[PDB]
Amino acid sequence: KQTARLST
Amino acid sequence: TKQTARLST
Amino acid sequence: EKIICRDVARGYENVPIPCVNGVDGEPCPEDYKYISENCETSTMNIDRNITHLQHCTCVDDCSSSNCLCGQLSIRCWYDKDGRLLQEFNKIEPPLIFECNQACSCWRNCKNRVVQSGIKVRLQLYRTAKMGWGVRALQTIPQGTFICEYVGELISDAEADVREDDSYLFDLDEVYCIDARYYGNISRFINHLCDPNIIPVRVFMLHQDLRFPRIAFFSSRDIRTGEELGFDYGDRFWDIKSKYFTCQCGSEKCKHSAEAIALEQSRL
Amino acid sequence: IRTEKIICRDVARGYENVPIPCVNGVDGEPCPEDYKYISENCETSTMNIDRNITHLQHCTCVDDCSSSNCLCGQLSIRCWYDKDGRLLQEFNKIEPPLIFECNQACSCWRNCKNRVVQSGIKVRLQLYRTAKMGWGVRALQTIPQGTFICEYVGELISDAEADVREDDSYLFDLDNKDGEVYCIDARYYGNISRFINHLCDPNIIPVRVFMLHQDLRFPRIAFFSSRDIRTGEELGFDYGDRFWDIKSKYFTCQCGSEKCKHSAEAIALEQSR
Ligand SMILES: C[S@@+](CC[C@H](N)C(=O)[O-])C[C@H]1O[C@@H](n2cnc3c(N)ncnc32)[C@H](O)[C@@H]1O
Ligand SMILES: C[S@@+](CC[C@H](N)C(=O)[O-])C[C@H]1O[C@@H](n2cnc3c(N)ncnc32)[C@H](O)[C@@H]1O
Ligand SMILES: [Zn+2]
Ligand SMILES: [Zn+2]
Ligand SMILES: [Zn+2]
Ligand SMILES: [Zn+2]
Ligand SMILES: [Zn+2]
Ligand SMILES: [Zn+2]
Ligand SMILES: [Zn+2]
Ligand SMILES: [Zn+2]
Repeated sequence: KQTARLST
Repeated sequence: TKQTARLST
Repeated sequence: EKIICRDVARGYENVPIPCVNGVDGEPCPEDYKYISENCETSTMNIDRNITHLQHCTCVDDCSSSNCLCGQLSIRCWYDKDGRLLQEFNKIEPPLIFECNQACSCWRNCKNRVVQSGIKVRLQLYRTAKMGWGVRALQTIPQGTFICEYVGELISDAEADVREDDSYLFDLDEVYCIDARYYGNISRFINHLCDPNIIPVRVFMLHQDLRFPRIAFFSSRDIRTGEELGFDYGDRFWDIKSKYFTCQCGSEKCKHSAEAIALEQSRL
Repeated sequence: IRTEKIICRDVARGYENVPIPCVNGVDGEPCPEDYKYISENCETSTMNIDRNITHLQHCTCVDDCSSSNCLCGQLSIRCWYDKDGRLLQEFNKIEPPLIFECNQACSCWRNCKNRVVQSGIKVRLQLYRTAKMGWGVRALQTIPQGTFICEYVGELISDAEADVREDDSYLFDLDNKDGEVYCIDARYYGNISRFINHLCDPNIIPVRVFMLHQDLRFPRIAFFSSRDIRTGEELGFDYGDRFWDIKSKYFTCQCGSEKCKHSAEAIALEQSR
């Protein structure tokens, strides 16, 4: 993706 | 008027 | 004679609401689902966009006349104790806009009465002539918030085909609350031709004008044990009087079999 | 010696069950105010979350929902909360299951055993100024393993909207798959969780939970302690590689653990091979 994502 | 009874403010 | 349910709300309200019956053999009513907030059974898309909320910038307790949210009803109608002002219009109440999650103020500001829920002690009880009713178990000063008329949100078109029309409350293309299958303690409040509460339209977490929430406030001081009741209005009795007449027993009764018969002799 | 100052009595402005104060004993930074504190997720466009009460799976318990017959417990194989509201020691902390709490369609009471997240924050937390990681959140008490801490609350947005957000420091993906997936952005609107730092040695874990609705697009993200937490300890979770793969070009991990995977030193070593 183009942006950083927190995720499980 | 309407077919059913309605309470109102 | 017997306390038969400790809490008809099954812990969903701030306080328990007991049921008693000292009149007859009728068991605790359970042909409905108790809900403490309105429910949906179709696609309604209540406008919950936080950017569509009008909101205040108060850094106090929202007790000043500069509060935007009070101004949306000319002024805030709540006194310092959370009760409607004496001058409140009880015949044609205004629409109340309480503070909300977009406002700068704290959750205990002075413009948050209905959203804070039930505080008075109420009881579901068996009446002599009007089925189940609701009464006060304490003294309740004038202007005090009692409870909200909670139920299923439906369209006018749906409300027109509902087979049981004893629990429909018009919001205002009007929408309606039907408390027949889903409702709270309010669905048990009877009509009185000498009423002691009044319904008021209120906005809290959303301001979708199709969906005011219906709040009851006392219209006078209420004594312990008194039955609560409001004037259902002629949108109710115009239809229902063909099927039953009022049993409230008041000398002011406008909807008894007698009053109706006396009027028919407008002749 | 700079003193520790209380700079907000409650960042939640009375919206949580408990106050959440802010202090700073490190620098002159005032209470953060470049966001809107909200205690429940918000929408800024139409999400059409399925709120039809008749769509809820619900239980027929006339119990406190502690039996193996609670349908809501069965939707996660079993109810994972003990009598005190804590995850069972056997909880899968690696790949957590989806938790279905009881709701307004269940026959049970509001205080049944399957309502932990919906009851809100009970532990005492503090927003405080860290040495190297901006603001962080710490415990003001001991917290046993398995305890609900707080929810990741913010603005619900689509995957496509998340992709063009200028600030990407507060985006939480609700689903790791392709297609019609959503994200919580806590940049503009958020709760205390927006201040929780990444730790390579984490002490809390996110868990997907369903309460008032069961629209699978929109799980709510609940943080539970993954071990016993000591008073004063900073709270932290593993943000994951979908964060650090993008962010590591802008900054590196300052968590300071021997297990750190994302420090400049770790990254250079891995580059080296
Ligand atoms: C909203 S419900 C109130 C609760 C109802 N008494 C019960 O036992 O469920 C409205 C219905 O209650 C009864 N009712 C309420 N007020 C009445 C009155 N003043 N006279 C006669 N019946 C009344 C009528 O059956 C009416 O259709
Ligand atoms: C969700 S925020 C946490 C609150 C943040 N510290 C603050 O002051 O607003 C995430 C951001 O905090 C900083 N951060 C969090 N964990 C970090 C870490 N382990 N090392 C370095 N910076 C970190 C980064 O700026 C990151 O983009
Ligand atoms: Zn205000
Ligand atoms: Zn206010
Ligand atoms: Zn306001
Ligand atoms: Zn009457
Ligand atoms: Zn159950
Ligand atoms: Zn259940
Ligand atoms: Zn339950
Ligand atoms: Zn690290």
